[PDB]
Amino acid sequence: IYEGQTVQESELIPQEDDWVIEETNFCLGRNCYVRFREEDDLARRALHQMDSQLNKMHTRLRDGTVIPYMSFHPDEMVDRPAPIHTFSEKPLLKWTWDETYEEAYDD
Amino acid sequence: NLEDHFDLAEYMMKMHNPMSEYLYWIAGFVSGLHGILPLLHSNYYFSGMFLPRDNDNTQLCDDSW
Amino acid sequence: PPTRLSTPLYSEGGAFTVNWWRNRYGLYSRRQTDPMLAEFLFRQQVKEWFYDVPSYNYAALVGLALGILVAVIWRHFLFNPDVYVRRQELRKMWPDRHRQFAYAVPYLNPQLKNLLLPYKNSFIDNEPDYADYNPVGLRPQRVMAIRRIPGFFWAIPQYFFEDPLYTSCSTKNMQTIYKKLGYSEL
Amino acid sequence: AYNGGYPFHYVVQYDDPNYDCEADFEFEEIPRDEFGVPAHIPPELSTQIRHTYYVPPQYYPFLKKLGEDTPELKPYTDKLIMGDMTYDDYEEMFYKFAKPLKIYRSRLPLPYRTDEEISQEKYVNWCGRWYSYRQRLQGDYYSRHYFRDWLIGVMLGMYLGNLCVQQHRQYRVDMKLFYLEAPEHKINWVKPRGDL
Amino acid sequence: KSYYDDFKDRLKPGKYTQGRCPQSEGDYRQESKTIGREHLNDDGTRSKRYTVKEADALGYHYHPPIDKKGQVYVKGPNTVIERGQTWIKGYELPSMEYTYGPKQEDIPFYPRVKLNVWGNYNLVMKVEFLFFYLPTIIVFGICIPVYTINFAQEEVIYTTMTVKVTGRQWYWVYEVESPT
Amino acid sequence: YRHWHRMSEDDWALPLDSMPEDVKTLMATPQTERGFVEDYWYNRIRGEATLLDPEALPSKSYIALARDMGLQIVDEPSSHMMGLIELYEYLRGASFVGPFGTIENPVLVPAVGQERVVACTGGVGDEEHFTLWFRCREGFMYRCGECDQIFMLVRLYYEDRYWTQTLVRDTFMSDGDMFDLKTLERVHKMWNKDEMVRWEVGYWAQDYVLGKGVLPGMVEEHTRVN
Amino acid sequence: FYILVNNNKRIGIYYIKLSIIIGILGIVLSYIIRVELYNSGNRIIKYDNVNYYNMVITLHGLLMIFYIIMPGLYGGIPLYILPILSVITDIVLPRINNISIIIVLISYIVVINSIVIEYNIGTGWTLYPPLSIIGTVIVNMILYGLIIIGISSIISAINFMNILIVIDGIIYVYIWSIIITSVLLIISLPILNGILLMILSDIYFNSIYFILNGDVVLYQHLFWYFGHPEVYILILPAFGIISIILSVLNNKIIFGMKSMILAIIMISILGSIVWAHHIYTVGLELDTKIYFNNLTLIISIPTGNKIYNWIILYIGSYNILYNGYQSLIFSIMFIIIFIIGGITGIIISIDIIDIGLHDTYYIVSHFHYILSIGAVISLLAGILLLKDIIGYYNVIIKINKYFGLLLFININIIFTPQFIIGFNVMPRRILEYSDNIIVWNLISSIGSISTILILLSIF
Ligand SMILES: CCCCCCCCCCCCCCCCCC(=O)OC[C@H](COP(=O)([O-])OCC(O)COP(=O)([O-])OC[C@@H](COC(=O)CCCCCCCCCCCCCCCCC)OC(=O)CCCCCCCCCCCCCCCCC)OC(=O)CCCCCCCCCCCCCCCCC
Ligand SMILES: CCCCCCCCCCCCCCCCCC(=O)OC[C@H](COP(=O)([O-])OCC(O)COP(=O)([O-])OC[C@@H](COC(=O)CCCCCCCCCCCCCCCCC)OC(=O)CCCCCCCCCCCCCCCCC)OC(=O)CCCCCCCCCCCCCCCCC
Ligand SMILES: CCCCCCCCCCCCCCCCCC(=O)OC[C@H](COP(=O)([O-])OCC(O)COP(=O)([O-])OC[C@@H](COC(=O)CCCCCCCCCCCCCCCCC)OC(=O)CCCCCCCCCCCCCCCCC)OC(=O)CCCCCCCCCCCCCCCCC
Ligand code: HEA
Ligand code: HEA
Ligand SMILES: CCCCCCCC/C=C/CCCCCCCC(=O)OC[C@H](COP(=O)(O)OCCN)OC(=O)CCCCCCC/C=C/CCCCCCCC
Ligand SMILES: CCCCCCCC/C=C\CCCCCCCC(=O)OC[C@H](COP(=O)(O)OCCN)OC(=O)CCCCCCC/C=C/CCCCCCCC
Ligand SMILES: CCCCCCCC/C=C\CCCCCCCC(=O)OC[C@H](COP(=O)(O)OCCN)OC(=O)CCCCCCC/C=C/CCCCCCCC
Ligand SMILES: CCCCCCCC/C=C\CCCCCCCC(=O)O[C@H](COC(=O)CCCCCCC/C=C/CCCCCCCC)COP(=O)(O)OCCN
Ligand SMILES: [O-][O-]
Ligand SMILES: [Cu+2]
Ligand SMILES: [K+]
Ligand SMILES: [Zn+2]
Repeated sequence: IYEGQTVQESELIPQEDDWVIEETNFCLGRNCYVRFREEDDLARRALHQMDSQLNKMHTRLRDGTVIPYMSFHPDEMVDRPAPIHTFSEKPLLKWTWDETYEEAYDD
Repeated sequence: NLEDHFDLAEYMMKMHNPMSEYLYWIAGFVSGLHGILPLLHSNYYFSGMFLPRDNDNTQLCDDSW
Repeated sequence: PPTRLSTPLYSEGGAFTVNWWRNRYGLYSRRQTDPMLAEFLFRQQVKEWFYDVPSYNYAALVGLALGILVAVIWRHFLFNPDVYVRRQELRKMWPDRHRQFAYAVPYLNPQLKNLLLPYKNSFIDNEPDYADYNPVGLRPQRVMAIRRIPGFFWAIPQYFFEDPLYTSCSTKNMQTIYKKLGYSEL
Repeated sequence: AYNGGYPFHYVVQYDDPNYDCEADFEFEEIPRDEFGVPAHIPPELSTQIRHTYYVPPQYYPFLKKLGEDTPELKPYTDKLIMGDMTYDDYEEMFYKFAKPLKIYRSRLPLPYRTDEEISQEKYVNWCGRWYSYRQRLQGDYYSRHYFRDWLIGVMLGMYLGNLCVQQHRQYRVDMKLFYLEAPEHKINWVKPRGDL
Repeated sequence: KSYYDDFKDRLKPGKYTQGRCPQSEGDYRQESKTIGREHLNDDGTRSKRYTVKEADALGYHYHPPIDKKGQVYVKGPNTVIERGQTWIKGYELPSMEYTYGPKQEDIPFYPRVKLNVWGNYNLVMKVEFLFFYLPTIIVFGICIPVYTINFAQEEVIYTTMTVKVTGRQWYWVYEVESPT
Repeated sequence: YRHWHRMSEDDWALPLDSMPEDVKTLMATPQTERGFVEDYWYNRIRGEATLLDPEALPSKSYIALARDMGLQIVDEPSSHMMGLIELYEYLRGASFVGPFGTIENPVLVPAVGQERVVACTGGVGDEEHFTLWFRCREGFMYRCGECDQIFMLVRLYYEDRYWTQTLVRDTFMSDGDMFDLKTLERVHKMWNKDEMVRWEVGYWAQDYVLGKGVLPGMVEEHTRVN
Repeated sequence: FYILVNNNKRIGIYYIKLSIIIGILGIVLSYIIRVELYNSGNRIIKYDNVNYYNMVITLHGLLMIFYIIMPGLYGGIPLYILPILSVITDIVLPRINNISIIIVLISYIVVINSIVIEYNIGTGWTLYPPLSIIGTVIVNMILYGLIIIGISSIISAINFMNILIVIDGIIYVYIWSIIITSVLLIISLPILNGILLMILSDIYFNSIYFILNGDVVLYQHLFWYFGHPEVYILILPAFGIISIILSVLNNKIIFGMKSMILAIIMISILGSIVWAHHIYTVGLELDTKIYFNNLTLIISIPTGNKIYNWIILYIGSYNILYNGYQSLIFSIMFIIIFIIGGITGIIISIDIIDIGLHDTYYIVSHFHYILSIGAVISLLAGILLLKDIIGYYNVIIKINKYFGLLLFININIIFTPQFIIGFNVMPRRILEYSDNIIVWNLISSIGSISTILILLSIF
């Protein structure tokens, strides 16, 4: 069964005595029904909807990396509402292994 | 085109003509009538009344109404 | 479960083994396009399914259910008098089907029926032995059990000699009561 | 080892220049293979025959130059010069000198991150490890707490179930006394009504 | 505070029911004559000509997008060169106030936390075992009673009287042996 | 690749009937202005003209020889672009498995657009977790919230176009000295004489240069019934 | 276009839309029943028109199963998200997907037209002969609908099975539920078609299979051989939805994924060999009854494992997250309701207990708790979870605690009394009844009228 990543004792040693877990808010903000503008026509309302996607949002950490919106299933990865053609580029399921080949490295 | 990105773009962008919704509700209403209208028609055909009076097939008191 | 493709997987000989499974797993697969990738996907499936402890519980259940299913099907054909496969008896009128009638009585007296019928008194409160006696002789005479059925029968005492009213409700006592009145023979 | 040994594409030759396998409906021409083997010589015989490529001798100086500049290529070029290169030898030469494309990570543009952020990488990794440490410990803690709590439901279910056991227990006692003592039980009482 | 008051101005109450004037006052069914809007109706919805009567998927207005070199227009990233490195600045979505309306302030705090997972493999395996076999034990407890009661139904009895019952539409017929 | 179908006949060579009839202009067109069919015949006519001249091959440098055959000399820029193209093509119908991604070596996620959906499955063995899908957009160093694996999007983009084999050739290959039609004629007479045509592309090419239907048998070759 | 569209997501919407429309007729038929059963004596159906009531129950059962719940759970949600849950773009067989929804509509039009034009008589949704083969042409029309519906079901099953070939990701638990349901259809539908043809042969071709010397019980075996897999085909997609909702809304990985998958597989295998618990009262052999009774109880073992795995998904979830969302409430309500329906199923699995409870309203309540509450609520829960993806609006259902509470209270009022009535006893498929069962029937009737009013509040 999965019980999280394994941690070694040395990995828990801080480089400063004042380090504490970062208090970054992972609440993306306050939302409601997407509110369109009467002036926007069909094309521009589509742009408005595409700019309100929660799955395009993320939280930036203190080192510049971002933790994105993540889901257990790919149903939450398409634009909401679902467009006619969703996965133009095949989603990549990344597996990890310890195998390696010499061609990838250079000395 | 941007207009074609979303399926049923007019409805999803909240510009659709309301008549589409009315037809959907009307279609549902007509479907419901297929249970009520033949009931009335069949009752009249075999009894001559659209609907019975409650307990009219049983013995009733003199003052029953 | 090894994590390096260099370490081999132990396999036994036979028709259901790691080697046997590897040979057939990727027959219809479009994803196992080379040895490295094929082995990785093979071990991924084996790890996920065969190293899952709770999965073995379902393996036991399917075996038991199928075993019963095959036995009942086979028993009907072999022993049930009403089931015909040969045609000799079906080409004769009913009174002449002597060979088929040979199945009737033995098929009427399976072991489990004899064992469990005496335990009717765990359900019936009055006259649990009303049908025990039958002079014809097609079946054995029944004798009521002396203990309750194991399990969920906490309503009645563990043994019937602990029940003060058990003997009074027997078919014999009721027959005595009604005979004394001339009410009925049974 | 694919398609039963039949290649998807292969060359066919005809002796008559004006021959068309689709227009003509004659029955004398015999097609040849890429090496020129007539069709009425079966492949199990023709494949045994050794066919080698013959280049015009004017190409020998060029083939010599290729071998000298690339010594690993010399043995194949020598076979070609000496008329000892079969199709299989050519294939071995072809695939021996095929190399894979190289991707250089140093040429990939990176997502923008300020210098101050780049100095906080160790801190963020440190926080991540503590989250995993806290996560793993909590799993043991929660598993003990909730699975233990399930026992309360078992005990609660047993008690409530036992209430119905007692009711059933009393019910069986009552039934045993109905035919023996209960005045509600009556005999020589019900008389046939008769047909209306 | 009331967050609705922040974007009250954007929401002007409507005039017509369902957003359209009567067709007599304005014919929203006709295609728009505005240049570059030939595929839209006056009210902005897609015209039937564009989507149905002359749909491109049916062979109307054939116009292959790809060019001779097998290329299509692609918009590049926002590249920046600094500190001896080429960087790409990602596109950040606009503030949720612009798209949704509420002002993004006083947001409740929700911290980062890794997945809630059950631990103690040894304990968990026993729980999974119980989930399977506790129901199995209950089934076994029922099995023996089931066999017994089934045998009671089919027990051979020394009956002395026969009543034949025939069901007919819609009444019951009873045949009994008349005493001699 | 495994997800490609059988090679077509055209995948090996093109029929001579597809040769452009204005050969004189074809051999003078810059590479950036040649279409797929025009580029194919430019390389085949020029490539076979040099290969069918044995006496000149030994004195010709590999750079010149590669240019005549239309082969692109590999360099780190071109190699990088081609490598990422093949990786993108391979991943169309193949699994995505590789080493664990870190800040120093982020997982590379090739894409043509600005976004591509990716899943993180953690590390190996016990470190593997349930799939966590996210939208990988350009310009952000993505960090899995569970295992802290680092992902990055690589875009196959160049000057309002996406990387392709032809795009790489045009950007880096440089047209050499203009092809001389005298070489075509000289090689043509070498291998084509007295009704024997062992250099047929040149025979057709030379006929087009002379107009059309000038050389023996070419009128009959170009006359068709349907 | 609107009818020519092949997009699977559009077709998924059409399945949901069509099920709601047909649902109204099913609800009307259901409402006619409870109004009549308010008290003894005729209320809205004449005594001389009792045949109409038999048609109402026959259509209520048929429409709700084949035209409402099955398209909603097996056609609607799966066609929308299944290709998304897989990494593929669209459904494998686009043109087949289009014709399947059109076929469902045409069969519906045939059925309702038969109500209007043919004489109205009924034989139950199970169409037991000889009653089914001595009826009028309305029975012929209903058979055509079922056969036509069978075509759509099988081709849709073929469509989903092809996902195994093209799936570019992991086979999630939900995908397994749809795949195994397709397998059940493939193995059970051809048997159904064969026996239905025999019914037509007797009705229309002077066949004599269902007259003396021809065993009428033959039909019951073949029908229920498909009948019980059908109920498991209805519920298995509901199980898949619950697994997704609970995991997603609690941010917890699905526990015992393989155990869940194997439980679904086990249920299908067991569900295909237990059909004869519908035939206990016909007089089967002693050993036959013992076998089916024993194997029927075994179905609880895999079904129980799924229940417990669901419970641990909800346990321990973060308190800060709001738990009043309608989708979450419905998913939790399903566990509570399904347990009630399943436990009563185990009670009526014991054949001697079933002798008293066959053809009684106890059986009605049994399958209503599972289907009318559980399956509907699962379908509602799934649609609510996908509200943003689907994009529908103009309803107040996402956060509506009144609707959830009122629905739960009132549906329980309808069907809890029907358990009690079963022991009283009241037979099924009955219009009149003895005066001493009025109280319980009256309470359920009040429940039915109340539920219909609640539906009007969502708009
Ligand atoms: C179970 C219930 C409870 C459920 C609760 C839970 C629900 C949860 C939520 C579920 C949500 C699921 C997902 C939803 C996704 C929605 C996507 C969407 O909107 O897609 C866009 C889609 C289309 O939008 P669009 O893209 O703009 O389309 C443009 C058109 O294509 C092009 O535009 P156009 O204008 O050109 O259109 C052409 C138009 C042309 O229009 C016109 O010309 C109209 C003219 C006016 C006609 C009006 C009707 C007249 C009737 C007269 C009756 C007289 C009776 C007299 C009686 C006399 C008695 C004495 O029509 C036609 O030409 C053909 C019409 C054919 C269809 C209608 C048929 C009607 C019934 C016919 C019955 C015949 C019976 C004969 C029987 C005979 C037997 C022998 O929307 C719709 O179609 C409407 C959908 C509305 C519902 C949306 C969902 C909302 C949430 C649910 C609400 C609750 C519903 C409850 C059920 C209903 C109860 C009644
Ligand atoms: C004395 C007699 C001795 C006889 C000896 C006979 C020996 C025979 C040797 C047979 C060896 C088989 C070798 C092939 C293995 C399968 C490989 C495979 O399918 O490759 C994928 C291959 C696609 O290639 P791919 O790209 O590699 O796929 C990637 C995955 O999609 C991506 O997925 P992923 O990577 O996330 O996961 C990988 C894997 C994940 O799944 C697995 O790895 C599953 C592994 C277990 C499979 C079962 C093995 C047997 C277990 C023992 C059972 C013993 C019973 C004993 C009873 C005895 C009673 C007397 O995915 C699949 O396997 C997908 C296909 C699953 C199809 C399941 C269909 C339902 C069948 C029931 C399920 C099995 C239940 C077993 C019992 C459970 C209770 C204990 O699938 C296809 O080509 C799909 C074709 C679909 C055709 C459908 C229509 C067929 C006609 C239907 C007729 C009616 C059927 C009725 C069925 C009733 C069921 C209850
Ligand atoms: C060797 C011998 C040779 C012999 C030769 C003999 C030859 C004989 C020929 C025999 C074949 C004849 C038929 C050929 C068909 C050709 C098809 C074709 O190529 O069409 C191209 C053609 C393209 O059209 P177009 O010329 O480009 O113009 C289209 C428009 O411009 C705009 O394009 P569009 O496609 O968007 O517009 C179409 C659509 C656009 O309009 C809309 O969609 C309106 C907006 C939606 C409103 C909401 C509707 C409700 C929600 C439904 C959700 C599920 C939808 C499922 C998918 C659609 C299914 C139809 O409106 C309609 O067509 C009507 C839509 C009806 C929807 C029905 C939904 C369920 C209704 C439930 C009723 C409940 C009450 C029960 C009682 C009544 C029962 C009938 O197809 C069509 O668009 C029209 C199809 C019309 C034929 C439909 C026939 C249906 C028959 C039903 C059975 C009736 C029998 C019983 C009667 C009972 C009466 C009471
Ligand atoms: C979705 C629909 C659905 C579902 C899931 C079920 C599921 C089950 N059904 Fe049901 N059934 C119907 C729909 C359904 N049924 C219908 C429509 C009829 C009537 C048809 C007609 O006559 O017209 C019917 C009829 C019916 C009958 C009577 C048939 C007759 O004689 O008329 C029986 C008898 O045993 C039965 C049993 C079961 C059982 C044992 C399950 C099992 O799957 C239930 C298992 C679930 C549980 C037991 C609860 C969960 C488990 C636990 C909480 C822990 C373990 C529990 C124990 C070990 C007890 N069903
Ligand atoms: C899916 C199947 C289904 C559903 C939902 C229902 C729903 C209801 N049913 Fe039932 N019913 C059956 C299937 C169903 N039924 C079957 C198969 C029989 C046996 C037939 C026979 O006797 O031969 C039967 C029999 C039956 C009888 C016995 C008839 C008789 O023997 O005389 C009665 C009596 O009251 C009854 C009542 C009800 C009521 C009051 C509701 C509902 O009102 C309960 C509450 C529900 C609502 C208020 C509507 C909620 C909305 C929907 C259900 C649609 C949702 C649609 C989408 C989400 C797309 N049903
Ligand atoms: C003798 C005593 C008689 C007593 C009779 C009592 C009758 C009581 C009736 C109670 C039930 C009332 C049900 C009301 C249903 C309302 C349905 C509804 O809201 O429909 C919505 C739906 C969609 O609208 P919106 O969603 O707002 O779309 C705009 C964009 N959003 O609206 C429509 O489609 C409007 C039209 C729908 C059809 C309604 C009319 C149908 C015909 C009814 C005929 C009645 C005849 C009665 C004869 C009586 C003779 C004595
Ligand atoms: C269905 C009838 C078809 C007739 C076909 C005729 C051709 C015969 C050869 C092919 C069919 C195989 C049967 C051959 C039987 C040969 C011996 C024989 O005559 O047996 C008769 C005997 C009974 O005949 P009677 O004496 O009249 O009845 C006595 C009381 N019951 O028949 C049998 O017992 C055998 C019939 C069944 C054979 C098939 C196997 C039975 C078990 C099936 C189990 C199915 C579940 C799954 C199994 C999984 C296995 C991995
Ligand atoms: C006594 C009569 C009993 C009832 C008889 C009903 C008819 C027989 C049963 C239904 C026949 C159809 C079965 C399904 C066929 C296989 C379907 C399938 O998946 O095939 C796929 C393939 C198409 O794939 P694409 O969608 O184009 O994919 C494109 C991307 N690659 O299917 C086809 O080509 C199907 C072509 C024929 C249509 C079949 C489906 C529609 C239903 C036909 C019903 C015919 C009724 C005839 C009744 C006659 C009664 C005497
Ligand atoms: C090339 C491919 C060929 C495939 C062919 C497949 C053939 C089988 C297809 C399914 C149909 C099964 C046959 C129908 C069996 C009905 C038997 C029946 O009803 O008999 C019962 C008695 O039957 C039983 O005892 C019940 C046994 C259950 C039989 C089930 C057989 C089919 C099971 C299919 C399940 C799905 C496949 C599972 C595969 C393995 C899973 C691990 C009636 O008994 P009584 O009326 O009392 O009469 C007795 C004497 N007067
Ligand atoms: O059917 O249960
Ligand atoms: Cu059943
Ligand atoms: K009544
Ligand atoms: Zn991860």
